[PDB]
Amino acid sequence: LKDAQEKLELAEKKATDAEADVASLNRRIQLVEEELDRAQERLATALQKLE
Amino acid sequence: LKDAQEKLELAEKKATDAEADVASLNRRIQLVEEELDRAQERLATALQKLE
Repeated sequence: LKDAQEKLELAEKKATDAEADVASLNRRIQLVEEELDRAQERLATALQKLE
Repeated sequence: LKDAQEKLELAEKKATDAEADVASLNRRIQLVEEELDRAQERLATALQKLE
């Protein structure tokens, strides 16, 4: 049980770290997605101006 | 020991799944950043042609 508890602590710390990484990376994903959406809207407007 | 090992198993599974999610989100970040860069380049070229 002692070794199992120590491994539990290590695993939960690592999982929490990876969950924070998930939160940060998903925030980056959404922000870059919004920037890409703005870029493609600008591209559509540019093609309209070309026409 | 049964409870301790069950907790170990659940924590390890959660940490492994979180690591996989982190890797997937990071590769998603790089993919979306590449797409964003291409969109920005297209925007610049289109604006120049428009002018």
